[PDB]
Amino acid sequence: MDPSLVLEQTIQDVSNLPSEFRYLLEEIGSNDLKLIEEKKKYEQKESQIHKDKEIKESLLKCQSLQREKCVLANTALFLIARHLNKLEKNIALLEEDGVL
Amino acid sequence: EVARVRNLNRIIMGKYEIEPWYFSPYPIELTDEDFIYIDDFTLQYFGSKKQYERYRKKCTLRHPPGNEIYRDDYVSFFEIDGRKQRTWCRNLCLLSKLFLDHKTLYYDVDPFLFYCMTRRDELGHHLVGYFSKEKESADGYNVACILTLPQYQRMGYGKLLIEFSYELSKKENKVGSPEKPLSDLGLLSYRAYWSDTLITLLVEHQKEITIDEISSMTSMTTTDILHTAKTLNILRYYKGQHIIFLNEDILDRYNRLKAKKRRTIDPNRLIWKPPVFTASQL
Amino acid sequence: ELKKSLQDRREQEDTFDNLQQEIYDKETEYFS
Amino acid sequence: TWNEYDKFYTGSFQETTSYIKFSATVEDCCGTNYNMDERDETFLNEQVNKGSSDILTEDEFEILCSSFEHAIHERQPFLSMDPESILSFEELKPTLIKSDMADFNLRNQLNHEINSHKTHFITQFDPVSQMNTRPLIQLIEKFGSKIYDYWRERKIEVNGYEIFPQLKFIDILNSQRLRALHQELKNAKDLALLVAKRENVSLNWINDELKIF
Repeated sequence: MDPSLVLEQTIQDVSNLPSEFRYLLEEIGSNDLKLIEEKKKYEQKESQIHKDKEIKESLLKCQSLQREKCVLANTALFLIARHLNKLEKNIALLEEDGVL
Repeated sequence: EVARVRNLNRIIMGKYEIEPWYFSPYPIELTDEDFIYIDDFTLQYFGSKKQYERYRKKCTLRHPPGNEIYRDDYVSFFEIDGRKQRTWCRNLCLLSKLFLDHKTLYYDVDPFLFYCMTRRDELGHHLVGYFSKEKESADGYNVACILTLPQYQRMGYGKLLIEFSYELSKKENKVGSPEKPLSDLGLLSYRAYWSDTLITLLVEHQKEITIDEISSMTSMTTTDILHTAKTLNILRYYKGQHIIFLNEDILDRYNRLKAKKRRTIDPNRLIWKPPVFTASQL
Repeated sequence: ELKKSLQDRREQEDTFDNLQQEIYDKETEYFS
Repeated sequence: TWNEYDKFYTGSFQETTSYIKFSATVEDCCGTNYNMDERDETFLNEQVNKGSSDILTEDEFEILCSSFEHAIHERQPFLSMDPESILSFEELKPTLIKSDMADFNLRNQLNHEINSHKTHFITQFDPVSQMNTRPLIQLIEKFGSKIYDYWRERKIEVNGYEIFPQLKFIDILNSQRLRALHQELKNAKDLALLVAKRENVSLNWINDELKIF
C-alpha cells in the first residue's frame, strides 16, 4: 500500500509532462525552420568572398533563436531531474521496503 | 474576541494602498513592523529592507505558477493545486482570511482548487482575481468565497469575474451555491448575478417550459428560482415549480447590457476531477 | 590553424546534421 | 506609492501565442531561500576588502553560507534555539564535500550525462548572473572557513533562529512500467545531451571564429 501511496504522490507530476510534450517542441521546429532559411540567407557572403555585411550578426541572431530552445531543454532537464530524484529514491523506497 | 482583531494597518504596493479588514493568523511581530512589502508575482516572504531589488531581479519567473487554462486578450485563467504548491498557497489563503472572517489555517489546505484570474503582462501576469474553491463536493456549493485585491474593483473586473467563475461552475456542470451564512459586499452582487443571469437565460422561451429546462445551466437549483423571482419585486407567473412562463417583461435593464456585459469566455476547457480522491485517514 | 578555423563552418555540417538525425535514430526507442 | 516599483520592472517573458502552463512549487518560485542584510556585507566591506586582491562576491555568499544554512537543517535537529551547538567547518566537511543544499550534486550529475558543465545551471527562472557561479568545493577552499566563521557568530547571535520571522502552521505491475516509461524522460535527457551537442557545435563555430576575429 506504500506503492499506492507513492503512486498518488507521482501521477499528478508525471501527468503534466505530456502536456509539456504539447508545449516545448513547436518552437524547436519553428526556430529550426528560421535557422535553415536564415542559413540560406547568409550563405551568399561566404560564397562571394569564396568566389561580411550580414554574416556575423546573423549567426548571433541564430543564437538568439536557439538559446531559448536550449534553456527550454535545460528547464526540461531541471523538471526531469528533481522528480527523477524523488522518483528513483521512491523506487528505492519500494525496494528497501518489505513490499518491493 | 478573536475574529475582530485588526493588527495590520497599512500596505503600500506599487502605487496602491491596501487596508486590512479582518483577522488572519499572521505572527503579530510582523504586524508590529510598518512596512508590509511582498513580491508582485510569486509572493516571497521576508522581514527586512535590504532585499528588494535583488529579489526583484532574481525573480525572472514573474507569473503565478498556476496551470494557465484560458487566456484571451482580457482574462487569463489559471488553476493552482495546493498539494502541488503549498506554502505560496498557505499565504494565499492567509490573505483571503485577512479579508474574510470565516476560515482558520491549521487544518489541511492542500487539495482544494485555486482558480485564478490575472491580467497578462509583458513582464508576466498581474494577479487581478482569484478564489479558493473546493477540489470536489463540499455541500453542493459549486463556488466558494471569491476574494481579490480591492483597488482593481469598480472598473470591469470583479462582477463579470465572479459571473464567469459561475460559468465555469456550470461548465464544470453541477448544481451548487456560494457560502450560506454571511456576506457583506457581495450578497447584493449575488442577486445582481442571479437576476442578470436569469434574464439572459430565460428571455428564451418561445413555448411554456418547466424551470428544470433552464436550471441545468444555472449551478443553482430549480427551487431557488422563486426567491430569485421575488428579488425582482414581482414576477409571479401562475406559480408552480413544474412549469413557468414569463410576462411581456417590464425590461428595466434587460437590453441595457452595453456596460459591464461586454466580453464572453468560451467553454473551451477540460474537466478537473481529482486523479486521487485522497481519502486522508491520517 | 587559421584556414581550418574559418572552414570548420564548412566542415561540421556532418556533425550538426547527424545531430539533426539523432531524433530519427531515437524515434523507435521512444516507442519503448 | 513607490519609487522602487518603476525601477523594479525590467525584461520580459515568453508572451505566448496560446498557452504556457505554469507549474512551480514554492521551492522554485523565487531562487535562493534567503537574502542578505547589512551585516553580511558590512563584513565584506570592512573585514574582507581592506587589503585583499581576490574577489569575495555576492554569489559566493548566498551559496557558501547557504551551505551551512541548509546543512544545519539536514544535519542538526539538535537544538533549534542554540547560540553555540553547531560545531566547526571541518566537522561540517562530510556535509560540505557534498552540498545537497537544494540540489547541487544531482545538478552536476545531470550535466554529467549532458556533458555540458559549461552550462553551469543555465535557467530562465534565475537570471543571466550565472557565469559568475562556479562550483562549491573551490568555494570551500577559497572562502568556506571565513564565511563559516563569520556565519557562525551570526547563528550564535540569532541563537537558533534565522533572519526571517517565525511561521506557525498491489506491488506487482507498478514498478517495471514506471521504469520502462521514465526511460522516456531518460531519453528526453538523451535529447538534452543531443541539443547540448547542437549548441556546443554552434558555439564551436562561434568561438572558433572569435579566436579568429
